[PDB]
Amino acid sequence: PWELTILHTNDVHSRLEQTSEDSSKCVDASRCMGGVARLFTKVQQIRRAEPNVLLLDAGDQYQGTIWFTVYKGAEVAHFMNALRYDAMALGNHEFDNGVEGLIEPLLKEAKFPILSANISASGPLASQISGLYLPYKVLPVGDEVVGIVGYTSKETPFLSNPGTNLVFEDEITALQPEVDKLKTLNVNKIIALGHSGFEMDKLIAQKVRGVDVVVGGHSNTFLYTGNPPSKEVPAGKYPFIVTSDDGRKVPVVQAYAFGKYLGYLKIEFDERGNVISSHGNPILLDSSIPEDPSIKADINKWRIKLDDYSTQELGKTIVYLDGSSQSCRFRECNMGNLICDAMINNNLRHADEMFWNHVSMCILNGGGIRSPIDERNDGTITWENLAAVLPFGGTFDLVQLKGSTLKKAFEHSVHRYGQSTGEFLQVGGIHVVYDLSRKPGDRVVKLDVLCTSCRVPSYDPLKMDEVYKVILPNFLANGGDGFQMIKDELLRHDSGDQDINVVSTYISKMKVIYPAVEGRIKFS
Amino acid sequence: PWELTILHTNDVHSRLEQTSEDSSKCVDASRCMGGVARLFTKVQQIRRAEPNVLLLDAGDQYQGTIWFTVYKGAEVAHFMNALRYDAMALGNHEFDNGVEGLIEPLLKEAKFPILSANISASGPLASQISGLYLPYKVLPVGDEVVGIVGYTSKETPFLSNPGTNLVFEDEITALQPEVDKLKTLNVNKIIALGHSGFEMDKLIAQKVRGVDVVVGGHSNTFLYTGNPPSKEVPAGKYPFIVTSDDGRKVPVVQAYAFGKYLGYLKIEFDERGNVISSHGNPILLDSSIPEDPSIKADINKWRIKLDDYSTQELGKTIVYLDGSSQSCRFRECNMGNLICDAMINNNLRHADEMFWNHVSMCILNGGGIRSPIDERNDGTITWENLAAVLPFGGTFDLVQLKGSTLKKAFEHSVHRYGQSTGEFLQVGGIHVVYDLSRKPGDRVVKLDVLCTSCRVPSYDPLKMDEVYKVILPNFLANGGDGFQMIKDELLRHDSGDQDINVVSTYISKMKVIYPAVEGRIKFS
Amino acid sequence: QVQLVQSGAEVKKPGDSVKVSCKASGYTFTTYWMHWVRQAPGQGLEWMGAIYPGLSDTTYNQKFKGKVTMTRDTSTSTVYMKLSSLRSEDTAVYYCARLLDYAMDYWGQGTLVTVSSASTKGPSVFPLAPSSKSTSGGTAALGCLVKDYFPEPVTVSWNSGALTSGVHTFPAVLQSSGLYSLSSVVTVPSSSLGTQTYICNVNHKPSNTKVDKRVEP
Amino acid sequence: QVQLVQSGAEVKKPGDSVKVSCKASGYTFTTYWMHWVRQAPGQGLEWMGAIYPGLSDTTYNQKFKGKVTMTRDTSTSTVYMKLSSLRSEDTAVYYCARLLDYAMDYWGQGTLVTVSSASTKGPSVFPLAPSSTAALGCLVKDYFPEPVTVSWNSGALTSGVHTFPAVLQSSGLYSLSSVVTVPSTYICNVNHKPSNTKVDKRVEP
Amino acid sequence: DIQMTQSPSSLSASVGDRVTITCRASQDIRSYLNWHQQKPGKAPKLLIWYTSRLHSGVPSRFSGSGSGTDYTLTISSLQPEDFATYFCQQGETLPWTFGQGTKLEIKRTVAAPSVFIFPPSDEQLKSGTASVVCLLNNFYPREAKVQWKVDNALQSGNSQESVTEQDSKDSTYSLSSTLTLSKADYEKHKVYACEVTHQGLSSPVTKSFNR
Amino acid sequence: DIQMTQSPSSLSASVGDRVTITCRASQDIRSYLNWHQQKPGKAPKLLIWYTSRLHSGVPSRFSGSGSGTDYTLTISSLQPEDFATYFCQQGETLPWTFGQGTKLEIKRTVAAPSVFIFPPSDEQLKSGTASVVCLLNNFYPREAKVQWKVDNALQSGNSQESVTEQDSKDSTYSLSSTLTLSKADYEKHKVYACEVTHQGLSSPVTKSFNR
Ligand SMILES: [Mg+2]
Ligand SMILES: [Mg+2]
Ligand SMILES: [Zn+2]
Ligand SMILES: [Zn+2]
Ligand SMILES: [Zn+2]
Ligand SMILES: [Zn+2]
Repeated sequence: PWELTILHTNDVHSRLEQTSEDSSKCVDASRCMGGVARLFTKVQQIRRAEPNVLLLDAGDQYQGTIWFTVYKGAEVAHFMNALRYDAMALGNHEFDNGVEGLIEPLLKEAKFPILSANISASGPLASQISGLYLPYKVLPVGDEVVGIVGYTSKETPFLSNPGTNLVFEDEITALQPEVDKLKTLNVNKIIALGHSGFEMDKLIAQKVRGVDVVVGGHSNTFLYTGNPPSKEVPAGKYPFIVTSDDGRKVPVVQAYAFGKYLGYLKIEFDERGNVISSHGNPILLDSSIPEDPSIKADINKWRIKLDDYSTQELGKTIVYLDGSSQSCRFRECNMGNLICDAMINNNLRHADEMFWNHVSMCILNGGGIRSPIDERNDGTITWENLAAVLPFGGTFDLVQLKGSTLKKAFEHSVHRYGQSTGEFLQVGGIHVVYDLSRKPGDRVVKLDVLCTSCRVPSYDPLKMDEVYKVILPNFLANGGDGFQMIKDELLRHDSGDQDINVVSTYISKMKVIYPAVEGRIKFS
Repeated sequence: PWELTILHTNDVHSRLEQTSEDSSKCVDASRCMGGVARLFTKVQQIRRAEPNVLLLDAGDQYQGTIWFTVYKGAEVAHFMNALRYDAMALGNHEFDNGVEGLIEPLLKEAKFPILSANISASGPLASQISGLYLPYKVLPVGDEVVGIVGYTSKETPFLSNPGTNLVFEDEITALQPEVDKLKTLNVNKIIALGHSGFEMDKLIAQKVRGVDVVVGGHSNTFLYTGNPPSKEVPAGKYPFIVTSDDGRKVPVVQAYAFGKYLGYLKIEFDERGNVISSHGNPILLDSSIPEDPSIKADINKWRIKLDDYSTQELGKTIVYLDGSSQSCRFRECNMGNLICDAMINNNLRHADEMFWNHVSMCILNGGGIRSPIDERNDGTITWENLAAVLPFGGTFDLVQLKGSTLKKAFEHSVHRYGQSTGEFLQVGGIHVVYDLSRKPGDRVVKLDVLCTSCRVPSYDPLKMDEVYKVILPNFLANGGDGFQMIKDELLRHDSGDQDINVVSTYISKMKVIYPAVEGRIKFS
Repeated sequence: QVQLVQSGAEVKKPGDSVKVSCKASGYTFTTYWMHWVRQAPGQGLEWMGAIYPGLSDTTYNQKFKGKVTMTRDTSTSTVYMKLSSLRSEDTAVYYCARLLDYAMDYWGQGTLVTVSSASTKGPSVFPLAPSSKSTSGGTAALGCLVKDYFPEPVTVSWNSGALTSGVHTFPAVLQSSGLYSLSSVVTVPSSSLGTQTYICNVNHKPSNTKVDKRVEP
Repeated sequence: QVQLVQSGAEVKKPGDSVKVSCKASGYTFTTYWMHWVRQAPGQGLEWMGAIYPGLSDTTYNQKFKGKVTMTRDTSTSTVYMKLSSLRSEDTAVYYCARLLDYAMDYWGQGTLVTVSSASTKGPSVFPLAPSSTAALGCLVKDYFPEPVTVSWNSGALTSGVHTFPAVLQSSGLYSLSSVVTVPSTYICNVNHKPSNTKVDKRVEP
Repeated sequence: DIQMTQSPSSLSASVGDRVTITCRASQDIRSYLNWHQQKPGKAPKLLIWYTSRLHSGVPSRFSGSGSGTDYTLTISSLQPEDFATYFCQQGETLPWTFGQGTKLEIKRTVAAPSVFIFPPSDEQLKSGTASVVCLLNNFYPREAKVQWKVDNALQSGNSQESVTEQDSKDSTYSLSSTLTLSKADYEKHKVYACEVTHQGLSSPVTKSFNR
Repeated sequence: DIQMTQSPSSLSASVGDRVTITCRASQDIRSYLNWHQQKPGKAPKLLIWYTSRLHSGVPSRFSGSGSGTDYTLTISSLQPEDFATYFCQQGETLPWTFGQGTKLEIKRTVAAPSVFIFPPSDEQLKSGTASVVCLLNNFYPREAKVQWKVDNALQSGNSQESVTEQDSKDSTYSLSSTLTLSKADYEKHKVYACEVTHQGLSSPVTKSFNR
């Protein structure tokens, strides 16, 4: 029996420096976790102990911190090369800076194969991108060979910027001919490494014949066999055993997100490449594991430029950006308008004749805005100034909500109005009118929303049974500030871009900003 | 007696190619006027006949056509050098592309002195701009010497972009010490060449002791002794004789605008440099004067790049830019919103602690929008597309109106509503509500305007006795489309930037535009 | 490191069978594919078939079906290729190649298979005499004519290896008789050729022929 | 073209007056200003005054008031500058400059005015003996006024030669040295034009 | 059977120049295009695999592009070691097919050939066979014509050309035409000439002898 | 009276280097700053007028900036003809004042001086005057101090140092320190030394003689 050790990471999201237990900025260094240097230590420890090791990434290394903002993918290429990853799969966030923002920094600098079988190219790009990403790759692991086939979320055109020259095919439909090609090459050990989510991983395991193990991402799924070592709640056992349509027991694995855990799976194979046994658990990268001094040296060397960028002028403001709690938690504030205008602009994705844009609405809780910005300091706006406004290192996510759920959210926004409570919503592409004399839960008297399936955008009343796409902070999607109706009634939720980054990009683009209080929220 | 021939131009406004009798694009070439080639012919004809000739420009060569849009001042430097101008006075539009847009193209390439005595510099600019523009200059004219002193309007910080580092001093206060310096240099013949308007020209002539002749601009004043040769109505005789406080008779001259006329004044001086006699008239540059083949060759050579720019993509639109008469003359259209958003953005001047911006309001007649733009042509917007929307070669001007006048304008906007008449107003920084069931002249039921003297811009009701700054097309300020209350009741009117140019700049800056119908205009 | 060693050049008659070996080193022999490509003079490169040694799974081109048979020996890490019923059209350079997934990364030196009805015979060395009056640019030329021999090769060295400058040994030309023929020339100054000795060392190992023909005017 | 030609170098005694001319060409003489700037050795440049020939309007520096007088002749286009009651402090190179507007664009070649109570006398040539590459020279001491022409071996020796500029001693008489470096017959041809002194001193160790 | 049409068939360039070789397939070979470099009398080495991916040890100057049916190989700044034969290959569907090839020849100044006629030896005539050798020593380019004139009459057969590859030192070609005739035919005629026509020579140089 | 403080007083640079000369006035001279170039034994030519405006014939490499009291002259890529003295001048209020100047010296490798001592001649003593000349033949840079040790005792106001301009070929200096004393004072002492302290010398060399 030939034993294989699969080491895997997914949805790292620029968390190169060590983080807190909640994956935010490190405060107490003695109880800090994750980091690319700590991972290097654990990977090197395993490699010394096990003879057959494979380090795999299931996408979403891109987007997360100031590292991605400044180095734009070069940090991912450099540190993944240093950790000696065996193969990577393309995720949605790898297309965040367009197709050119993937080809140049990552695809051309990475010293390992980057995979995806369900991405097809057309137009002038087809010849330029051909061969830069492979559908599969046969990896020699000592005396044996292991085939790795890749896949990317079919939803990337709505979550990132791949452009009009890339087509995202159905995973099971595109994977099977590539799995069959590995079978003709007499490869009896096949891993499906991709970025489409846990539900899709289970489908590939059940329907794609020939696949022996599925290593996924996207959904930040945490699987654990036994007692969890931290705050993460297991979604199932590690591995998650799927019974395929051909009869085989197929293990499915995921290693949460933000580089907190290193996935660890031990597969036993027979001479014919059939799974005898599969066992393991994600290793918690905690304080007990020391940071490698060589990698930490590079981290600190690169961190200098990041500190220089945070004090640099991104753009100017000719208006006082009113982010005071007395304004933003009581009425329409121009800071709330600016962030929501930034949120919509960031989610402008290549649309067909069906809509001007797939998403037009934005909601942001007042308690999310933590500081104003003064325009009298030459008009200057720096990353540091924006960090005071949005300090919790959250993201701006895309959700699908029924009209009724959104009406319930606006009713929650003013249920205990006049107490400076945080649930008060700031908007974008929404027109609300409240009557505070009315009973709580029946205070929204007008709620108009900007259309999507229209060539000329205009405001129309919100329909209670119709599903609407909204950009809102991660905190709200997770039921924060009492928005339980958001968490319990959302139809779809997707991991977005970093909060500070979204607003920094918008200000840089605009050069000079002048947001006004234009009457998006009205009273009586 | 020493006789001097003063040839002068003012407010040429990028009218390098020959124009129509109304200074718009040339259609019938047999009856076309102006042009830089035709001026060259007349200037060369005079120089061959008169021994003492001086070709002077009183500013505003900048802003006007596609020539300025593309060549950004290099065309002014090139053609003024070709025509061999003796001296130029700084105009307000010379600061349109900022202080760097003047220093680099014009100030550094011009082969003649550029003057202004009342512009003072501070900060880091002071050392960089020092000596690039002179307060005065002694020009040898054969056996004699003639001193030329310059001045620029104090209104430049509101009409253009001179920046934080320039101060426009009082003309009479700043000119007198510089005129006195020429007197110490034993210069007995002094010309005051500037860009401040006819009223200010008369003041300098009356109060600045030592000035023998005033050559002005800004106001596009047409002066003629006798029967006018074209459509221009004389404001006075040529020259306009001003009786100075010291007793002297001082001639004041202006040559209209757009290079239609070449100013021609003949002054007779005594040995002590006192004006014996002054006579002349502006020469109409019409079809009888042929275009110089050498200059026309350069014009046609450069016109190739202009035709290539008009078909180039300026930016993209993800929305249908609805400029149809059925929409723009009946309700709020997103094309009207876009133009008005462009109009305000163009007039964002350097402001102190007194306001976020000096102007916040915009009005645009529906009949001014002549074509929509389709977003299905890859999203592309070209100069040619914008030319179909705004084809009359007008400008977007700054006016001062009493609240009552503006209320009268909005009442005129819907006095005969439902007939697709072009007086219907599209807005920016204004919120209007009409009740069409009411009597004509009493149909405006709500009129809120965006503040200026506020750090956070918000909408407040329009006050009938308070004066407001508005950006509107030239056509409206001149009482067009029945807006006689605008013409008869405006408190201040200033010539602005070209219509296509204003919108071209905004689209280029934005990159991707998505204007919506956000409820600036409402009914019932 | 990664090396593929093939068997020596072979000469067969029409109808015979040839077995070409390919020894592998520096890699896991069983987990890689072994391909066979042939190159005929003025015909290009032609793919024949493949073998997966770790299973003995074979796949051949429809043109070569029943003509080619591929075998392996996991002991010595050797791959054998057999070609039954040989013809003059089968005269080509045969290569063995290693493949993992997409391409044939490493190739063997090549094995030349010569198919002709001709029998083994030694060459006839005739001197190409120079001329004192035929001074074509001062410097005159002289050589040796190696005529009628089978099979290839021949090794010609001037003055027992001492003379190498100006030497030009032409490639063999297959005559109408089915026997090979070539020329080996050298350019030397006129004045010195009357006093110097030029001996061409012609060797043909398949027939054990060694001729040291001295060129004289 | 534009040229300003000044009068030749002059030697005066303390209390005497000097008149320096400046001829103008290539421009309208009457419509331009004519300035006068001096340069003393180790004192820098000093502005004296100005004249506008087309009016004969003069302006002088308060330091030079009653000491300087500027005149003009529109016929020959010449400007004259007079300096009454001179002193050793007035020993400088005097320049005439053309001005229209802001600056003095064209300057004249310059006129040297040498003022000292000193009497004309011949120099004393003393040999600077070498000691057993070695250097040797000649010391030209106590002479008035400048200059002197020193050539080694009647012009034949030029390599390694270094003739130092004259130094005005406390006595009001000039003094300089002329050296030469040669590897271990040498005569210096000292010639002083203002007193007609020719000395051919031989250097011996 | 996918057909691989590679153009140009031969290319003359200098060290430092940009080289562009194109390969076209009869069917969409789904990016499965491999480029190989083959030096004379040596095994072909892999250059590029799956359109753009470089093989281990292949320099940065080599680059591959293409999609569907049309593919392209590029050498940015050509080097002396890069003068060899180049072949493209499809790995999409079996049987795998190769391109015709592209010979990369070093470009040099035009050189004229040195013609030398050799009569048959006295040892040769004894075996009843005669061979006349017309030499074309060190010349550029390869393009040349040999015309055998026996007693001022053109010959159809007899001649068999032997040409050499570009020399490692002077980068020149050499040719040898051998006119073979019997003992009876050789003794029949007296004047034996070979007419040589080349780019370098202004007029066709004729080298002759009398038996 | 406006005082014009120009820095540096002297500058050592090479052909192609950037040159920066600053001029500071005691009062705001309202942009009336003029720059002049003066070559040895020649009339000063105007370079720049009214802070930035170049004179006719002045190359593009020359540029002037400044405002108020602080002004600056810049030579982008220095040329051999640009080695001269540079003076600034204010034209705001009369009397017009000039700067001290900036000598532009050609940079070369550090060269140590060749020191030589000369006793007074027998013809010189007859006139009752004695002069001892100390030499410093062909050196670089200019920075050199000369001391006098008459019986191992320092001299204050007896010597006058005469220096020559940089030679057209080697670009080196030559110094002439002449210590003058009476015939009486010379006969009183016997040991006469000269100490040279130059940058190119590790240990300051002392040259002496005995009367
Ligand atoms: Mg299997
Ligand atoms: Mg006057
Ligand atoms: Zn994802
Ligand atoms: Zn993710
Ligand atoms: Zn104007
Ligand atoms: Zn104006």
